Amino acid sequence: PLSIAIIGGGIIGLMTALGLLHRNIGKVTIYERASAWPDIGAAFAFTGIARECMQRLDPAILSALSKVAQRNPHDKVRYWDGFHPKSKEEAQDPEKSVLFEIEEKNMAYWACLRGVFHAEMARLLPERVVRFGKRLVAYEDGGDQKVVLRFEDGEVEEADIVIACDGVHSTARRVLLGAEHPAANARYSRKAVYRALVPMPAAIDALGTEKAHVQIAHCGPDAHIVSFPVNNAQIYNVFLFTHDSNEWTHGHTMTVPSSKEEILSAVENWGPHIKELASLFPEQLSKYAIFDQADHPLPYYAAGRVALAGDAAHASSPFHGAGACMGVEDALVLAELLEKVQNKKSNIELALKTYSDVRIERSQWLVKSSREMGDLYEWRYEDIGGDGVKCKAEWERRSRVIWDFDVQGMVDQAREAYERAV
Ligand SMILES: Cc1cc2nc3c(=O)[nH]c(=O)nc-3n(C[C@H](O)[C@H](O)[C@H](O)COP(=O)(O)OP(=O)(O)OC[C@H]3O[C@@H](n4cnc5c(N)ncnc54)[C@H](O)[C@@H]3O)c2cc1C
Repeated sequence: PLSIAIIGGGIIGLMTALGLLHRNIGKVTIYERASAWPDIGAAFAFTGIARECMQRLDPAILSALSKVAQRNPHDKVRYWDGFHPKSKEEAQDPEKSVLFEIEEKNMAYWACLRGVFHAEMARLLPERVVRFGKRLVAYEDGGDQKVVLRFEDGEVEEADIVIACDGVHSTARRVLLGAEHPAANARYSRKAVYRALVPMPAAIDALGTEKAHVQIAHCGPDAHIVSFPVNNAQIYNVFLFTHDSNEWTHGHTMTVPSSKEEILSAVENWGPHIKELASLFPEQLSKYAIFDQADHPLPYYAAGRVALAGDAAHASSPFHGAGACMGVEDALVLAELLEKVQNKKSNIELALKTYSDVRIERSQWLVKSSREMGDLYEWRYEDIGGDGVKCKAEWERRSRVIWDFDVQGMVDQAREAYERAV
């Protein structure tokens, strides 16, 4: 019975494990470095396509999402100019200050918190699956015997198949390519995000009631803001994205403390309505650096009996929806290919190589485009600046690549490519 080891029990490793279990594939173990589930505060938007894939992995995943997720009641999102308005009245005037309007019905976002979603999937696993305190630090893959896994606690395990879902700073990715391969380390994208909860009446004062009661965006030079009423409208959530003209001075460390005054200087020259909104921010807050794999995409996702999936393979900026969206497609391809293997060593190798061959172009395209979408919202992308007609045309062309996609076609293409090679 195929021994399958999944490295890291994040969103994609859970989905990958649940997909293989749903199909009764081999024996599945998840090795998770942390002693218990890491507490990660993060907000996600899953596309309709991602949810199709969830449903094919294990319907209970989609049932779990649908009970914790919220959808925007309005399909249309207006992108407002936060920079040029000189008065609150100009800033609220849709005829003067709306750069463009996006119709999101095709993406069909569902928003949820990573923690609650992750927990709803965790309880779907049998207790025997997850092994905490198992930080993978190296492995040996070769010869006519299982992969040998080595953990930081001195223990050693073996597996026929390794799927590394160990995140943006994947250890398995560096073992696989070499710690000095250009693609071994994800890099700062130069976008950082600050988040804040602020009282609805203060938001109303700053933005006017019509803007504050719906999901909106504000664009401007080197920054953009996403903000929306929360739950029953007693509170207003603000997501402030900023470009960094400095390189990251911390390590792989992604959340660092910052003072409210980095925010204020970012929107120093913006309309009065954004300055006032930025003021409502706490004075200590956590800055989150967005790392991705745009500068040096991986040459491949698999070698021998080891495959990378999720952020370990294609960490992405969030401007086309969660980076996890592409990881869900990885998990589905992997489940469908390993089912073929079960129904040897060279079979395993071919499956993971097929996985890589079929997933790499679309997922690396997504890393590149979501990077560029962040620049567009911040008037840094090529010539376009703040031309709203050009930004809107870019949003529609890029999003169509994502949502206008044949999921069943992907499954059948991977299964057939495998069948021919075997
Ligand atoms: C503070 C923060 C904010 C974020 N905000 C957003 C956001 O707004 N939008 C968005 O789309 N994404 C965001 N993310 C990223 C998002 O959580 C991930 O993209 C998502 O969970 C999919 O990643 P993944 O499953 O492939 O990897 P991860 O969720 O990162 O999971 C990897 C797992 O592997 C484990 N692991 C790591 N190294 C080892 C090792 N050597 N051995 C064993 N286990 C190991 C980790 O403990 C972890 O549980 C945020 C992340 C953080 C930390």
